[PDB]
Amino acid sequence: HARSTGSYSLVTQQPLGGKAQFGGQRFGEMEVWALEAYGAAYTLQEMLTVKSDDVNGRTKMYKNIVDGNHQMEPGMPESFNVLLKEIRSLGINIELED
Amino acid sequence: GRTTDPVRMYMREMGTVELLTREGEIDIAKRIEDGINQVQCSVAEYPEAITYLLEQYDRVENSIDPELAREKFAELRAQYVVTRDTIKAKGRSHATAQEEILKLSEVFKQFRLVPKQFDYLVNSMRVMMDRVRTQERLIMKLCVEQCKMPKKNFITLFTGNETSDTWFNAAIAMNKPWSEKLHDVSEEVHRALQKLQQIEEETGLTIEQVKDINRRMSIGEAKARRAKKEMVEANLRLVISIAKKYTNRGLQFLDLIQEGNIGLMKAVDKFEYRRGYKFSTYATWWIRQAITRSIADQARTIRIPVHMIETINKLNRISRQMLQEMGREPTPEELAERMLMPEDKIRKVLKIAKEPISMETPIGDDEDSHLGDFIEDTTLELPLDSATTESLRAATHDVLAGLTAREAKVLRMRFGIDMNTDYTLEEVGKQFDVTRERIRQIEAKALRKLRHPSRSEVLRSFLDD
Amino acid sequence: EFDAIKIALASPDMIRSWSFGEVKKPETINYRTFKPERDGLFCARIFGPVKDYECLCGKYKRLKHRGVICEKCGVEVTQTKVRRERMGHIELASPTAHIWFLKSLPSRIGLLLDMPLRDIERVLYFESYVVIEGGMTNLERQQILTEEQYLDALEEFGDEFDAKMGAEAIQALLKSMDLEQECEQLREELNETNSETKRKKLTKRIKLLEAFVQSGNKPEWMILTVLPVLPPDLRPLVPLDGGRFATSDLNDLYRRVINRNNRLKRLLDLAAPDIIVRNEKRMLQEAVDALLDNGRRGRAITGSNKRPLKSLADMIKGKQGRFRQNLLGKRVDYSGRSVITVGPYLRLHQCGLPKKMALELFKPFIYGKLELRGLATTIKAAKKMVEREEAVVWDILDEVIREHPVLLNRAPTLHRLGIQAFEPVLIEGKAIQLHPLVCAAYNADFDGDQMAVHVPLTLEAQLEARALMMSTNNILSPANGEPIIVPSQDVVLGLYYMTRDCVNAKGEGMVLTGPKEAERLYRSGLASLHARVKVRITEYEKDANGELVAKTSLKDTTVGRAILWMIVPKGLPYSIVNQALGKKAISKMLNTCYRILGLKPTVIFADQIMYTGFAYAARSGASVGIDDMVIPEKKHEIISEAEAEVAEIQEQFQSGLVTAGERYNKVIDIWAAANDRVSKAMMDNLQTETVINRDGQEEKQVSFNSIYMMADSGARGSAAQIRQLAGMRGLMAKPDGSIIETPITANFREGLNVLQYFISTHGARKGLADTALKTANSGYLTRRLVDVAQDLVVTEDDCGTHEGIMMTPVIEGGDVKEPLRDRVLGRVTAEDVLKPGTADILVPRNTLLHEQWCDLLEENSVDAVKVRSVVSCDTDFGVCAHCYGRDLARGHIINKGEAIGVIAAQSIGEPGTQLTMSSIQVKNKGSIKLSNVKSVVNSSGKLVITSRNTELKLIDEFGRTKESYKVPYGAVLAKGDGEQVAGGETVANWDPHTMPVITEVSGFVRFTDMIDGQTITRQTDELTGLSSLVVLDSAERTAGGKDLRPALKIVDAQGNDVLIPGTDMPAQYFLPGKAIVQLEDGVQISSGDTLARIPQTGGLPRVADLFEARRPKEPAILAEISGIVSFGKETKGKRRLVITPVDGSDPYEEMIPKWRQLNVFEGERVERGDVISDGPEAPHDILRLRGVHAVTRYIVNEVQDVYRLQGVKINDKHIEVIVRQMLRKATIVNAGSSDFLEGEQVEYSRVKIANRELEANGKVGATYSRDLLGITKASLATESFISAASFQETTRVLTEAAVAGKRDELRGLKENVIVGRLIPAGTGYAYHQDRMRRRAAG
DNA sequence: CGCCGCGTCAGACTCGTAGGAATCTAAACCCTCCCCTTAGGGGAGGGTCAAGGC
DNA sequence: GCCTTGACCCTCCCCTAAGGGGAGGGTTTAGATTGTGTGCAGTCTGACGCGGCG
Ligand code: 118
Ligand SMILES: [Mg+2]
Ligand SMILES: [Zn+2]
Ligand SMILES: [Zn+2]
Repeated sequence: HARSTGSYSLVTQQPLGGKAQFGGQRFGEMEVWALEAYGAAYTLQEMLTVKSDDVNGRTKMYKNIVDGNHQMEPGMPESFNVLLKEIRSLGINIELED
Repeated sequence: GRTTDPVRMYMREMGTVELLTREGEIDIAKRIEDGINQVQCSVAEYPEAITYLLEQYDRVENSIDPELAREKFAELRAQYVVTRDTIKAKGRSHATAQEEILKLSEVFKQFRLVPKQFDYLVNSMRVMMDRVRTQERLIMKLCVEQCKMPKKNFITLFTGNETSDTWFNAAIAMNKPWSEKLHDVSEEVHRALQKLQQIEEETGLTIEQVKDINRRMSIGEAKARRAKKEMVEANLRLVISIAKKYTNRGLQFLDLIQEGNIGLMKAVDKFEYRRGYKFSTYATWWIRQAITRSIADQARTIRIPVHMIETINKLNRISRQMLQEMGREPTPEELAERMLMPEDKIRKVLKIAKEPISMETPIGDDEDSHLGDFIEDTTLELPLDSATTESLRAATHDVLAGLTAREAKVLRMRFGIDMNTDYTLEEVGKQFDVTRERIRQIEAKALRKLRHPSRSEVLRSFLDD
Repeated sequence: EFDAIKIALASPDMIRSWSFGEVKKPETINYRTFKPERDGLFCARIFGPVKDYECLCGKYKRLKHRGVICEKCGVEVTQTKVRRERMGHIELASPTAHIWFLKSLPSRIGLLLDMPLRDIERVLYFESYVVIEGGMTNLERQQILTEEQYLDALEEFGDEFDAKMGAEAIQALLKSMDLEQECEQLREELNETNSETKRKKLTKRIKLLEAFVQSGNKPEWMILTVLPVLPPDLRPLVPLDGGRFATSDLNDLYRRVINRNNRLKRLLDLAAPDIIVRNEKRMLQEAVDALLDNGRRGRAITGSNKRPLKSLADMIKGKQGRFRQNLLGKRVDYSGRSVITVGPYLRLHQCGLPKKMALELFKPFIYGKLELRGLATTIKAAKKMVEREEAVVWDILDEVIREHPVLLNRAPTLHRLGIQAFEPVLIEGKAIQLHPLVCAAYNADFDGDQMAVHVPLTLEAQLEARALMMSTNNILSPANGEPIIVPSQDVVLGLYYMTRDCVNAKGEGMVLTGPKEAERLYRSGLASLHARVKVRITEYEKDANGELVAKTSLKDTTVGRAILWMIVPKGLPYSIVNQALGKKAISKMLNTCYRILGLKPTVIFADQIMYTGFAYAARSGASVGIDDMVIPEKKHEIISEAEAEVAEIQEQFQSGLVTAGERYNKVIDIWAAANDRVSKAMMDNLQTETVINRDGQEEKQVSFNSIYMMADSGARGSAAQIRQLAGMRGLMAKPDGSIIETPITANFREGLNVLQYFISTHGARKGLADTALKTANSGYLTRRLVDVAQDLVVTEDDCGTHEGIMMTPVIEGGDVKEPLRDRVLGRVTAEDVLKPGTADILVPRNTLLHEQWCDLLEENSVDAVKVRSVVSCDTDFGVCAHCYGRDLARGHIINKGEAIGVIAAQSIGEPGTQLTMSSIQVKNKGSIKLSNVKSVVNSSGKLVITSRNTELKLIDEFGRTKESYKVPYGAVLAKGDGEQVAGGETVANWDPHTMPVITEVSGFVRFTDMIDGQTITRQTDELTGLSSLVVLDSAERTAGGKDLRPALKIVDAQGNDVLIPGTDMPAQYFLPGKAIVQLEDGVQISSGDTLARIPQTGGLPRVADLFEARRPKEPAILAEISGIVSFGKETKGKRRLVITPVDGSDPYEEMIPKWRQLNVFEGERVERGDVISDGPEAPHDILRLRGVHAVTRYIVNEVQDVYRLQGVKINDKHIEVIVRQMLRKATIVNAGSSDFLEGEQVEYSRVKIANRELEANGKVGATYSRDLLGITKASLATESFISAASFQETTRVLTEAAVAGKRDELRGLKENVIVGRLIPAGTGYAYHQDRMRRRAAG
């Protein structure tokens, strides 16, 4: 099985999973450990934002690759915003300070 | 208390009351009835500022003779027009007035339970009584800011005298400097007191008789309320015994109980003991009505109207007996022939009776895979389509540069490219002061050139859609 | 951009300012036209439009008007994405309590009001009143009532007092109280009642009140009056294929709240009786509680399928919450997987990738490349070219993947060599091809495993995949510095078969010119590979300044070694190939090649070894047959000669000569002995049993048996398994642990019985079941270690300390288990050590001890070096590069910016699956040395010592300690000090069931200190007639007698207590109960006579208990301070003991049960730390009494005791990192103008950098103590709430951070992983540094 | 002060397949609003087809 | 080339006379009846912290 792009799930908007769904592969919790033991910071930042979960970056990256420009512009993932909403719904005031 | 269950906490606080006997409910209903008429008595001799029935009998103008409906209203007012002629004699509290207006009460006692008609006459003074109250609040929010003074001499003689401001002479009498420490503001006291004195003008009566008999009118409206309360509180086991046959139908037990209690509170308000029946026989109707109305309005995620609920229930009842009789489940043809409805409607009804599945439904051998994991977002655009859109925009921008600038501005205005809106011929010729027809001429020029094969095969590449 | 994250409580105005309108009814959507109903839960006027740039009615469209609000339907014309951002609210008709701040222990409401939880949970259910105002009455604030007492107070006092019921009462209490006045009145009224039991709770309440005062919150916001509503797209209602719908559970939980609040708003207008309004308020409270946290305050509300509904709190916490499932690991694009197989022709930097996988994973690259060459007009034609698989597509693919690395990964990823980068080679077929030398770091093999493939996209990711992760940079291990690419199974067998020798081989005796001629003779068929010949050989060396010098000779060798020598590179000696090679010799070859020459020659040499091993293993022809398993001919007689013995030991039981237990325990060993005899006969008949004859007659040599050859070379097998193939199987255990009596006397070549097979299945299933249920414990331990160690990074270059730790070999338990060389290689010297004379400097005193320095240390003999450590580093927020030492996978000083915590945790955790879960003799001759001693001469001409804690060492030729023991107290030393004794000589003699305690000086013994009726009996041995006043047990106790615990003392010719030389000492000691004393009265003794006597789990659990800092259940008792010991006031709960300084105060005395045998008598003088009893020591005591280095040394030695017992090699700074992380907290003793409290717990670095500034401009600092927390208690006590919340116990962490008003600065690795940023380690370290500089700019 | 009871928290990773989702009774009367019915009319707004004036 | 006429043409919405059919919403109903109920689930072990009683 192999996947270049495909369908994303409804709430979190990350790739689906499985071969019957044409899904991605889980980059789990203990693979991030190996990658930050090597010190490979850019590989990790692209595994988290523009390959999985960043909505504007993952479509900007495609049009950079087609034009022969291997560069990314990462933003904030979507599941972090989901988390902030579900914590605010408990009566707790959590926010990002600048 | 060693328990946290609210159903037990309810059934415990509910058991400290005793069930009534046939005489108890009758002599409770009797006082419910006579308090609400003591009130209607107390409303009688209030001044014309009330909405009194002078022409309510004419406002509206068991099938009673019209001559009977026109005449017996003439007894009460035939005595009333001559009775309250004595409103002047010896102040406002004359004894002939009390005697013959409680004789009007002797007349009034004939009547019994009625719609809000009676309500809208006592409201006649609500909109007028609390008014008086709030106005003497105004004076106070105009006195405490400037001077401090002991309230229980001032407001006591305020309650007592109400003749004129002469009672303020009872403030200097103790010879303490808080007497006239007030400066230049007492005319605001006189402002608000004088406006309530012209209210007294329109009422014609002093406050300490109106509020005096409102003290006893409030006795009836509370003595009916208390008896209604202890008529309700003695019958909660009836609600609990009825509401136990509606379980497992979309609501929980305490929800059904609290829906039945709102119906019991209406059965208590509509009862009539004279007809001779017990209370259970009349109350069960309202209790069941409240519970049934709340099951059909709540207890479904997507709400169905009541007529569709009854159609669904009837079709279920028919298919039950046809299944018992045939030994099989009937096809919609065999249901349409007996229900006597067009078969397309029987097909339409059968889709509306399904409740949504939970997104936490375990799908597999394990319980870590759920139904909501395999649900895909359908409103996203594929990146091949984004790239195609941008490439087509660039190709069009390049082909639109070959021909004239003024002759491309008209195409940009005509199809809305790079602009906030599309335009029409006359509003484009507005800025060109060109005729209705010349725009179409130059458009048939541009669209004729743009498909010449020297130009077209760059744009033709896209139309394979 | 942003720099921090805050958290607090939310006021009602804050919750109203997040929202876009109020939800008023439970309507979701219309049942015929599935459009959102107005004012319901999916309303399009509140939450936004359901299509892009369209109102609901259809009046407006088409993006001309973008900000207009339709007048018919109220929907504004905008994009539908906003249905993921907008919130709503619900106005409650009566206030309710937030369940988190009421029922998460300790409750914050009960802690703020100082009320029990029972009183509050009774007022909240309308079940009792509570007094809010006292007025002028006997009743006071927070007094609790019942209905009758409320009526009494009403009719007695009237209006003056105030009493309420329900959450309105509690809100009035929380709203009326004053915090500053209350905390200041807790301040000056604590010093009188600063007793500990009150001290803890008073300071806790003080810091809570102060937190509320400083944070800005208000205490009444813990009671809810407005409720927020989540956006609709995060709790969707969605159609499936078939018309069926699917929904979230929050909809079910919101509808109940809405339509129980509406009913209360109705009942408050009908003016119902209060018995009904109370029931409504209770139901509303229960519904809101089940919406927030479902199963916390009662029974869990379930759905129509009898499962509990999920709540807002179950979507955040747990193994399947947001944190661990969607933020710390994700699903990714551009990735695939497949089965793996072996390709033996590949280079070390190469993998084989199928064509179809590569065509799918590389599609946008191919589209762009196609439309750059003009081969396709638009991207949509490129798609169809690729989909048809034309011939030019396969030529574009070949130049796209040229110089594009690919990451391969196999699960579970136990350490960082589980992900590596390769260069792909396109193949046909569908399986991935892997190089045979990397299957050991992956733990992979080809019985069906599968692997995952990932593609880096950007330029920086490609640079990092080439420089950091490529498989040709990863030859060394990061746990120990050893090579990881060693050849395993057939390389070994081929190289071993080609470098063996044989007698009378064809072509023996010749003399050849070089290796080329030997090869040309072997290929031609004239010589053999095992033939003994003489060859001229040229070899190189380097002693010049980087140059090689050659020299030639004639050597005696075989053909095969001369053929192998053509592979070895220039600069290595011939003596490496002149052996018969095995796995150990090949690992030595690769390691010396790495030390002398470097990296690239090593990676070429490894490939050449692999190729030639495979080739010659193929040519050998090795096989396995049934006749290769040779059973010795004298097993059948060993078996009968054990069966006869077991019969004649049964018949000594049938006639009553032996017990049953001893009968069983004798049969056990008379079968074990016969098993050992059989196994050694078998192994000797197999190992050299070759009789090959020579030019005149026979002789012996090593065997060429196939099984022996693959066992002896180290390719596959061992002796313990040939024992089962050809010997006998042995003794089997029950599932209980008991051993069955009759063993298995058969082997696999002969076949078992039904019964032997049945009893052999028990142990098989036991092992198979232990494996699966041990892997979980190992994984959980690794996760806790990673969480405590994740934020530690090499920050600086040199801190500049002079502290350190003293490294010596470990010699206990027998011979030297760990030399000094294996414990200082790579470390940095702390002081200028000198070879055993004086001023033998080798050091600028900062010296990376590489191999040459270790050789210099070993040519002299030095056995102690002071080195540097991380547990003593002076840098705060990190370590320095010199305290850490060498990068164990690169071979040089560590680089600044390295993530050493994750490496430490992974290195300790990875091997955890292999863990299991009467007289002194002397071997060799040398001096004898004693320490911690105090001596006396004996009456029989021997040495005795009166020390308990002495040590006896053996000194070598040069003075390096080779063995060390300790003697028991009271033992008589057979020979004295300073002796050069040979082996086989005993030096001390002690009893195996007794130890004596001796007198001080020759004096006259008196029976004193004991009477008749005491704990003494007059029990005399009636047969032999010897008795002193013997001490008794507590079964023969006379309580009135123990007024003075008996002891027979020594007197002068004065009749009074004897002088002791040096001090005015009482010469005799009082001994605890049940003492054996038979010394005569009136028969006096000499100094040192027998006066009294003394009669008498490893694996993963132990490692977890050491890192968690458990307390033993029989902890030894140590001396708090130094002083003269004595028994105290004797309050008889259980015994009392005191010590007294010679100069200082002594208020310290405490409890000891009489079961705890004391080893310190009332005349002893003890120093700080020594034991008063025996038992396993407790690490908190070791940290309190002795310093930090003592607890460090104890922990690292007790951990390495478990790993070495199994053969696992882990370096020692990996444990020091964890020990440093367990020591981050300090506790204040005396503040002294330091802005700290007097028993608050602070971070150690805060105290340090505060005292460094107070002391700067001449002021008095603070004094503190160190603390020791376990790993999971120190993970949760860190100063960032996001790491702690994502580790464990999310509810407690979030409630405490909310009421405290904390913030987070995003300095660890996990904080930046959560929000998708560059971590502060590695190639991201510079970036953050620059950002930090702007923090100083603004 | 010390012991015991009781309540809360935790228990490895990555892949595969497998259709549909499970009881459950109100009935007569009134009202208002919305679209439907034949065979074409009427207008509003926006386009198209020849012909010349210059 | 650069504009002005006078004809023609199209689609979309609303309208006719006398009711018909349906969807979705309101209201009362008088022999008496007065405390749940599932043929529940209850089911693991170890460490730790705090309250309640001697
Ligand atoms: C099962 C059980 C009772 C009723 Sb009904 C009723 C129904 C039709 C005609 C007359 C009576 C009832 C009353 C109000 C609301 C809902 C249902 C009923 C009422 C009181 C006593 C006995 C039966 C219906 C089905
Ligand atoms: Mg395998
Ligand atoms: Zn609209
Ligand atoms: Zn340092």
